[PDB]
Amino acid sequence: PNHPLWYTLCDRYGLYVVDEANIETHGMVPMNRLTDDPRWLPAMSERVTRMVQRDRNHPSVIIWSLGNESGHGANHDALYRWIKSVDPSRPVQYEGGGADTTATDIICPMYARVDEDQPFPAVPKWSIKKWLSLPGETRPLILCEYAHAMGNSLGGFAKYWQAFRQYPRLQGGFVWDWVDQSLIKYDENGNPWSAYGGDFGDTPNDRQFCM
Amino acid sequence: RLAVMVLRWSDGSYLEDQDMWRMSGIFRDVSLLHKPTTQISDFHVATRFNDDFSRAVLEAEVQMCGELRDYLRVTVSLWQGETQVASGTAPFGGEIIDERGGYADRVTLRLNVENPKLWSAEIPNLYRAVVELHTADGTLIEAEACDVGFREVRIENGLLLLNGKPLLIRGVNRHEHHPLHGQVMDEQTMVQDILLMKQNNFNAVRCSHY
Ligand SMILES: *[C@@H]1C[C@@H](O)[C@@H](O)[C@@H](CO)O1
Ligand SMILES: [Mg+2]
Ligand code: NA
Ligand code: NA
Repeated sequence: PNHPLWYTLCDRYGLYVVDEANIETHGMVPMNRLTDDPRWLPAMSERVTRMVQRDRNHPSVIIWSLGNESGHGANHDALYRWIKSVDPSRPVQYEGGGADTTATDIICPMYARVDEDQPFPAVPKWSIKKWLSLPGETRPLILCEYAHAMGNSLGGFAKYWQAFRQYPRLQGGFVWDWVDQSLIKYDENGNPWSAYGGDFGDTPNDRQFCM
Repeated sequence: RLAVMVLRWSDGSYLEDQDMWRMSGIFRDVSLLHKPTTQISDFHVATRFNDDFSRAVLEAEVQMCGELRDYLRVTVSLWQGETQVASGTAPFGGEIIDERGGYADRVTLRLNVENPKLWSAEIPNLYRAVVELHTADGTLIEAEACDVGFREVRIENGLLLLNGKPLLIRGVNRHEHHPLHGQVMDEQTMVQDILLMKQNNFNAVRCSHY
């Protein structure tokens, strides 16, 4: 959840908002070790429920998100249903555990390509065009992350937009991402420079992957 | 002496506007069939399966014309080559279907078949079903027959399945056309077409358009 003023500004300037619970357990093995554990359901519920209680009157918020990269666990299904019960006015989405689980109203993969399948075991990234028509699938597809804008990037951005326009149920996506997470450091002469992972003696680190 | 006046054009022509040569005449077989007064007038064969196709029920509905009699029976026998795998015998008289009763001139035989050999384009396993119309005490009145292929065709969850598996149709449309004989078909040409199709990895044909 963002600083409260963000929603006020989005209300007034006009931007559709995905409001997302502060739950990411990416580093667990497997990713859902905590989110499938009922002992962690209380801590998780509060991150979802208090978000909804705070932000539910903002018109700019059109979709709730259960968090990010926390696999798919039974705790997601419970909280998915909690929101659906308290606020039927907004769809609920969540990408974890394969992007099309029982805990999401929207097929919301990250970095599924336009035409090319990536058939990972358990959590494949289908071609977005193919994903829509998988046997029994009926939901809209909006990528929670796509077109990874790292450095000299956005090759093939037009391919996504051609597909979005051609396919009714391909309803766009959220680019990753808006702003480089570089930090300012100063040299011996007081001249500013842009710094990334590892530039603060921080270790282990992941270098420029924050930009 | 038979006399046949064949019209090239009729009101039927309005329903026969296929993209093809417009011809006319007696272009398929003519035959004489002799049936007894008491006769098999129709029969339907169905094959239904359990979840893994390890068990089947062959259901054969048989209809007769002629005078109904208590001594009349139908036997449906199922053969795999020279081996009879199943058989059932029953007198006529279907189940009650409504307030007026049932079909007294029909009977349905149900035959259990364990581990049936399934039909497909990949392996066209066939059984022979023989339908015997007879007196109870053993006098055959007539027999009819057909080849039987145990297979299930269904659409489930958006997929066309054959015996539980999704088909990939390698198909072609085929007209009944011969450069010399026009729209008259013969065994040799048919067989030639089938061998060529299969040799070129086709598994399916559409009877365009008749
Ligand atoms: C589809 C119908 C068929 O009869 C042909 O007319 C074909 C075009 O050659 O289109
Ligand atoms: Mg036509
Ligand atoms: Na679209
Ligand atoms: Na990153």
